[PDB]
Parts: sequence; C-alpha cells; structure tokens
Amino acid sequence: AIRKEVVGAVELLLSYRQFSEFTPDITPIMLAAHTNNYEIIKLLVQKRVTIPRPHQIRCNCVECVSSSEVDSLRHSRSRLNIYKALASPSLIALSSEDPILTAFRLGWELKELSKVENEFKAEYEELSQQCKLFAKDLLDQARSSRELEIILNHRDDYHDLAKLKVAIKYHQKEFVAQPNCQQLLATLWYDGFPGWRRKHWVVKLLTCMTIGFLFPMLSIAYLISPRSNLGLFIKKPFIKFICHTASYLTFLFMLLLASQHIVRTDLHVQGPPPTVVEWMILPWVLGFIWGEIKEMWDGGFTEYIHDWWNLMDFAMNSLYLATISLKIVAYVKYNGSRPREEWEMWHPTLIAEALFAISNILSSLRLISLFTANSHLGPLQISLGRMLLDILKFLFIYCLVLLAFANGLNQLYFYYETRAIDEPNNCKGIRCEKQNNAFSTLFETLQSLFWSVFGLLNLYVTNVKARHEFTEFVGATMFGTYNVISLVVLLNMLIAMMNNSYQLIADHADIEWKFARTKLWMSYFDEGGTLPPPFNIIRHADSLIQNQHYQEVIRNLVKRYVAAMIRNSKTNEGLTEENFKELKQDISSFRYEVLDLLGN
Amino acid sequence: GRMLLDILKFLFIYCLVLLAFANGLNQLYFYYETRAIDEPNNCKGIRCEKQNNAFSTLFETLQSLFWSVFGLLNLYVTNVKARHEFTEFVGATMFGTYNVISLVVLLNMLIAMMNNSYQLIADHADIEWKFARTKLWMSYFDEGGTLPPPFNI
Amino acid sequence: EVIRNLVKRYVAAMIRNSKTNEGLTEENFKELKQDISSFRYEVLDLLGN
Amino acid sequence: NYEIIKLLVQKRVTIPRPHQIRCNCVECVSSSEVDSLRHSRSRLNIYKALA
Amino acid sequence: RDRIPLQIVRAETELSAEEKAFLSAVEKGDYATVKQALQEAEIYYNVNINCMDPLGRSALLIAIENENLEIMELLLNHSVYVGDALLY
Ligand SMILES: O=c1c2c3nc(n2Cc2ccc(Cl)cc2)Oc2ccc(F)c(c2)OCCCCCCn3c(=O)n1CCCO
Ligand SMILES: O=c1c2c3nc(n2Cc2ccc(Cl)cc2)Oc2ccc(F)c(c2)OCCCCCCn3c(=O)n1CCCO
Ligand SMILES: [Ca+2]
Ligand SMILES: [Zn+2]
Ligand SMILES: [Zn+2]
Repeated sequence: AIRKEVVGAVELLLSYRQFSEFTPDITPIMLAAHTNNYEIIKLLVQKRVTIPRPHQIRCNCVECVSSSEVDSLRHSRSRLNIYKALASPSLIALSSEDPILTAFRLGWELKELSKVENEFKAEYEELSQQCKLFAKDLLDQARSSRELEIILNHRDDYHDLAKLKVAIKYHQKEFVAQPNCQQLLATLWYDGFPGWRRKHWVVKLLTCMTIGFLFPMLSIAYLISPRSNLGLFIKKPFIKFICHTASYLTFLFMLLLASQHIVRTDLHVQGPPPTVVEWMILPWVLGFIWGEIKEMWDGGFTEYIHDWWNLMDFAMNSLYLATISLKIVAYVKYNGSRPREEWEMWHPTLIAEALFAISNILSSLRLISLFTANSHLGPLQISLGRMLLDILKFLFIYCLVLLAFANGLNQLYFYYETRAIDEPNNCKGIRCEKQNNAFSTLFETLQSLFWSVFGLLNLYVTNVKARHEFTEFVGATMFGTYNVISLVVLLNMLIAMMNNSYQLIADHADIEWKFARTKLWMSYFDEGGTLPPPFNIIRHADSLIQNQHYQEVIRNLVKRYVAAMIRNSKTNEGLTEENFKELKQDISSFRYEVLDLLGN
Repeated sequence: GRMLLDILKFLFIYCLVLLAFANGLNQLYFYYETRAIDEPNNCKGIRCEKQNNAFSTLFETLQSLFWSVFGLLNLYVTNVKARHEFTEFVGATMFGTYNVISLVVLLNMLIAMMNNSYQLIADHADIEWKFARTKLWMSYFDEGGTLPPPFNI
Repeated sequence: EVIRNLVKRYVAAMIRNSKTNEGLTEENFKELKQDISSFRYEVLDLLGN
Repeated sequence: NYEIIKLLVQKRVTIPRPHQIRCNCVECVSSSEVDSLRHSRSRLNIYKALA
Repeated sequence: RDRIPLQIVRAETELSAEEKAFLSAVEKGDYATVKQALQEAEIYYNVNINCMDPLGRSALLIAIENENLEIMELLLNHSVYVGDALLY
C-alpha cells in the first residue's frame, strides 16, 4: 500500500495494529523514500523511526572484512539502498537544519564512490545529479533583493560573499551561472561607470584607450598619497584590469626594437657592453619574479601547483635568468676582437643568443589567456580545449608504428656509409643541395621518416652504389609500404573522430565560459593594491540575530518549492490501464446495491 | 553566404600564430646577410632558381612562411655558412614545430566545423531566395525609362 | 468588412483545432469519480428513507 | 481564452503603459536602485500581456 | 552509535478530529451532511469554517478544482472568507 500511493489504506492499517516481491531488508521508512511522496513521509516520522549509518570508504574493521567474504552479493546491495534513501529531496527538506549546505557535501562523495565500484558506476553517477538541481531551484524561488543579500552572505561559526566562495571549491557550475547571481556582480565590476548604454563601437571603444595612457601617473599618485581624491580612484575592479593589461603591451613592444637593430655597433668583439635598450628591461623581469614569489606566500602551495599556466612562467623565468650569467662570463673571461668565421661551435656568445630567441615565442603566445573576457572569442577556447584530448591515442599508435620501421631500414643500409671529404662540397646528410646518407645511423633515420610526411624528401636516396640490385628493390618496397599506412589509413580516422567529438561539446558551451570569467573577476575584488610590475619594487547577539534571520527565508522557499512541484505533476501525466478497472468496479457495486434495494 | 562567416575566427587565431613565429626566426639569422653581387647570376631572395636569403629581414620572413603552406619551399634554406652547427639545429627545430600546428591541428577543425555549419542552413533555404528575387523584380516596376548605358547620355 | 470576416473565420478555426489534438491527464478522472459518488449518495438518501 | 476576455472588457478595465528605452526620469533611476529584481519583472509581464 | 535519528525541525499547527470529517465530506460530494455541520456551528461553537488542510487548501478551493456549482452556492450563502479566489 506504500508502492501504490493511497492514503486511506495506510492509516487504516496503522490503526488496526513464503513468497514476496521485496528483498528481506526493505523497511517501511526506507521504501517510502524511494518514492517521493510528501504526505506519506510525514505520517511515519511523527512516530519514532531510524535509518542505519554507512561506514566510511576503505574501512577495515573486522565486520567489513568478515561479512565481505561470506556473502559478497548481499553486502553490495544494502549500501545502494541506503544511499538511495538518504538522497531524496523531501527527506532533505523536511528534517535538515541547512538544506543548501547538505546537498553540497553529499553530491561530492557520491562521485568518489563511482570510481572504486566499477559495477554500479552509472547508478552512482545518476544519483549524484539529483543533488545539483535541488539547490538551483531552491535559489531561483526568490522574490526580492534583500533575500538574495541575506542568503549569499551567511557564515556559520563579515560582509563579503562568504557563501559564493564555497560553491566554487566544490565545482557547482549551475549555482554560479544564473541570471540573478550574474546580475548582482555586474553592478560591482562596473563601479564608477554608472551607464554602459553607449554606442557599441566608438565611445566605449575610445574611453578605454583614453584611460590606458594614464597608468604611470595613476600609479605614482597612488604611491605618494593613497587617501586623496586622485588616489582611491585606482581601487576599482575595472581600472586595475585596464592598467595591468596596458603594462604588458609596452614590454611586448620594447622587444621588437631589440630584434631588428635600430642603431648599433658592428659585430666582431667577443663580449660587448649592454646597450641602452637592454638596460631598461631588467626592471620588468625583477618585478615579474617578485610577483611570482609573493603570490606563492599568501596562498596554498597545492593550490598553486594546480594551475597549468605556472609552468610556462617558470620556464620563461629560467630562460631569462640564464642569459645574465652566460653574458657576464664572456665579458669577464674574453677580451679583444677576431672575425666571426673562426669562432668555435661552443662559444659562450653563441649559446647566449639561441635561448634569447626561443624565449620570445613562449613570451608572445600568452595573449590567448585573455579570450575569456569577450563574448565572441570566449566559447572558442572551450571548444578547442576538447580537441587536444583526441590526438593522444593516435599519437601512441603512431609512435609504435614509427619505432617499428626505424630499425629495419637502418639495419640494411649501414654497410655503405661513406665519408664527407669524398662527397661534393663537403656536405654530409640531408639538408644539403644533393641529399645523401639518409639511412646510415639511427638518429638520421628518425628525422628522414618525419620529413617524409610533408613531402620534402626525394626518391633518389634509395639508390645505393656497388651495383647490387636486389637490395634496392627491398629498400624501395619497405619505403613504399610505410606511406600507405600513415597517409591513407590514419589521417582518414582523425577527421572522422574529431567530427563526432565536436558535435557533443556544442551543447552546454555557455555554462562553462561564465564559470571561467566569474573565477577571473573574483580575483581582483580583494584589496591587494597590486601595482604594475615596474613600480612593484619600492559577539553573541550578532550571531543570534543572523541565525534568527536566516531561517524564515528558508521556510518560505521550502513552502513555495513544495507547492509548485506538487502542482507540476497533475498536468503532465498520462493515463494507463489501472484507471479503467476502478471505474468499472464503481459502476458494478452501485448497480448491485440498487438492485438489491429495489427488487426486495 | 554562410560559409564566409566561419573563416574569420580561425583567421584571427592564425594571424597571431604567424606573428608569433615571424620574430624568432628573424632574430636568429640576421647576422649572415650577404649581398647580391657575391651570389650567382646576381639574384637575391626567393623566386630565383637557387633560393637564398629567406630569413634575413622581416618582410621576407612573412612571405616565406606563407609560401611554405602549399609546399613550394625547399629544405636547404636552413643551412648557414661559417661552419657553425649548433644554430642550424635550432633553426630546423623552429621550422619543423611550426608545420605541425598549422597543417595538422587547424585544417582538421575547419572541415569539422563547416560540416556542422552546413547542416543547419539546409532548412529554410527557399524562404530566403524568393525574398531576394522579389526585391529584385520590384526595382523595374516603376517608370524610370532607364536606357542602356551607351544611350544614357 | 474584409477584416471582420477574416477575424471571424480565423477565430473559429483556431478554436476547432484544439479539441482534436489534445490528450487526457489525471484531472479528468477525478471529476468522473465525483459525479458517480454524488449520484449514488442522493439516490440512496431518497430510496432508503 | 476568447470568451473570458470578452466578459472583463464589457466592464471598464485598464493596463499601464511602459516607458521608452533609455528613459532617464527620476522614477526610472530611483526605483532601479532600491529594488532591482522587482523592477525587471513587471516589464516582462506587461509585454507578455500586450502581445 | 551507528543509527541516525529523524525529527521535524520546522513545526506547524495541526487540525482536530472534528474539523477533519468536514473537509473529508467536502471532497466526496455528500450534500446532506455538510449542510448539517454548517447549521450546528451557529448555535454551538466547536468548528471554524475557515480551516486550512496540510497543503494550504480551504473549503472553497476544494470545490473549484472539482467543478461543483451546488456546494459553492451553499458555502457563499453563509459568510465565508473570499480572498484570492478569483485568480484560481
Ligand atoms: O609499386 C608498389 C605497389 C604496392 N602496391 C601496389 N603497387 C603498385 C604495383 C602494382 C602491381 C605491381 Cl606488379 C607492381 C606495383 O598496387 C597495389 C595493388 C593491389 C593492392 F591491393 C594494393 C596495392 O594495396 C595493398 C596494400 C598496399 C601495399 C603497397 C605495396 N606496394 C609497393 O610497396 N610498391 C612499391 C614497389 C616499388 O617498385
Ligand atoms: O624531427 C622532428 C620531430 C619532431 N617530433 C618528432 N620528430 C621526429 C623525431 C623523433 C625522435 C627523434 Cl630522437 C628525433 C626526431 O617525433 C615525435 C615524437 C613524439 C611526439 F609526441 C611527437 C613527435 O609529436 C609531438 C608534437 C610535434 C612536435 C614536432 C617536433 N619535431 C621536430 O621539430 N623535428 C625536427 C627536428 C629536425 O632534425
Ligand atoms: Ca602566475
Ligand atoms: Zn564496509
Ligand atoms: Zn524605465
């Protein structure tokens, strides 16, 4: 009578206090929670009931290891039943003290259990989703602004968003991507600009360029006096972003002058003194290093190592730091002048110019981390991030298919290795004008097979001297078999897999960009007074009142949510065969009693 | 008309990926710039019979990287004189890293995005052509007496 | 006059289209049960007394 | 419904009028900073009624 | 202690056993018993006709969802409280 949801029968049976369809462990309070009635649950909790408690993961008591080896198919069924009982919206909303903070801590440890239990993965996964819509609905049942301000600023045990920071360390992407939460913030990220309803392409485009140039005077004004009317004008979430973005293009433009010399001296000395352009770049580097080392202090080291843009900065700083020592060693050791055509291959002045060239590439490709603040380029980085999880497995197969062939060819041609002096123009290997000696050693046979994918390798490299004709045919066959497997069978699969992979991330491509830009904005809200890089080197009653105010809103929200969810059912449900029989029985009993009365 | 609203963003990314690499190579080879008279047949730059001086200035390093997309650039342009061997390896590595990013990772995305973009404009493709031809026809209905161009003076 | 006629025809057609392409639900079953219930009660009241 | 609307218009009724876009009267700028989640709900209701 | 107790944290008011048969008779169509409870509550005072069931439904919002136009005219000839009943 609890599986078929009737209310009179339950009460009637309560008052009068070898084959079944139910396992021997189901209890009434546990079975009334798998279904989602609200009036039946309230009748069984007014009498005293109880639900058991499941042990933590990886527990090692004698019971958990004794029972798990006497019956192993019955011990893996009770836990699923208990976890399906505990995770129902009505039971959470009826007997919990804080219904919002209990769906955060229980929808996070129903996903860990989805990894150690490979049998019920789908089940646990789907139970983990009923705990993410509940809080979203309970939030969007609000009717005013004071209620939002009361809810989002509740701290258990000052006035900052002390409950919007807990939803980010649990990865709740539907609770922080809602109209009201995304409208309360935009009225704080645009403080000091009372109206953004301006011409889209001219006036709002020009005001920012106008603000850009003023960053040095703004910085020094904040430095000399922080409480004036010109100071305190930089402590706004937008101006700091503008100044920090503008302090970078100057650095990236003061490097193109060092690549192509505007005016310099001739190049014959071992080590020259640094020129004027180089004298002014060290402050930026020192400021970057100081900022990096300071950021690691007021923050978790584990939190630091969890961002993937940090290794780029580490490599850039290392390659920038090596150059100073490599340039001072040659200035102190060597002296004099000599032509450039007689230096050694391992001269300090030559190895100190390759790293400086390599560093510019890793320093210029970091302007792709700014695409999250725009509406057009935003959803493109999130769709590109998925494409890079497809090439790994095909790369795994390709590396084996290449290591396989890199040995056979090397084993066959290692008898006819000539020298350099006996060859025209004293050139040995590929990259000459007339290519030769392409399959001699193991290091060249790996570069030739790579360069032969684009088409820059000729066919007359398989013709050997000494008149032997049977070997050339085997070599040509081995070279021709490798092309069909790589150019015709593999590249026709990457396309067909990426095409399918792209048509599954197109949906929910706006819920993952707003989370990113919100996490971006939340970094400048705090008062840190971070100057640009160059200038960077110079009791009871309260708690009682809050807890008293926080409960009424919860009560009202719960009432409204319950009523709406009850109403939605009666309108969107169809009929079935169970209904027809009851009507037939009604007519039947009516007929029988009327005939009984009238006939006799 | 819809296909031409897809190449713009990939072009935006490609222009940055090209401006990034157009500097590193130029910064490394600008010490060995020879002259024209000291070269065979008095030809300097690419488009000769024997190509030379392809990474000297910033204007040539932008045309070489473009022409190297179709396959009309050879491999012996990265071999420098003066016997220095450590530089040639870095140059070859910088030249080989740029090809994988442009020929294998980007052209495999334009196809996969245009394929999806085409299967959403197939519907309602007859309501937008009749509007155009109606707007065309409505231009001659008025009495303007427009003679052909030659007799129009 | 043309507007009047067009409005009449459109309204009538839109009303007619609804009655044919709509399904049933749970609200309907309860009213039928109540009809039978009240009929029964009043008939028993009359006959028994 | 068509029959229910005709019964309420035979008695005298009225619907308010929404201001134009980018209006800058004292009311539109005073009310939009005392309660900003209630002022953005009435306009949607009126525009759903009129259409 | 391996058990979890359960209880109600946000309590509300409840109904007596004399104000329940009234609302139960309203939901079935019985017309001769409701008319007697409406008359006994004017000489003696034991029932208030403006009670509210667990879900916020009173005696006049149960007769609108089950379309009964003969109990509405009976409940209106006696003075009941008509609130936001024209929007339902
Ligand atoms: O020329 C070929 C070749 C070939 N498969 C071919 N041909 C063309 C050919 C056809 C007939 C003859 Cl009597 C001689 C050459 O054609 C086929 C014919 C039928 C196929 F089913 C097929 C390829 O595909 C099988 C898998 C590809 C193996 C390439 C080996 N393979 C190959 O390594 N060479 C290089 C030899 C260098 O002299
Ligand atoms: O030859 C290559 C090369 C390569 N990646 C390769 N190879 C082939 C190779 C393999 C092993 C060795 Cl010991 C030497 C050369 O192969 C791989 C091996 C594993 C990969 F995962 C992979 C590419 O893809 C990574 C992204 C592509 C980077 C191209 C750099 N890259 C490259 O710039 N050159 C140019 C050097 C000119 O001498
Ligand atoms: Ca950093
Ligand atoms: Zn256990
Ligand atoms: Zn307004």
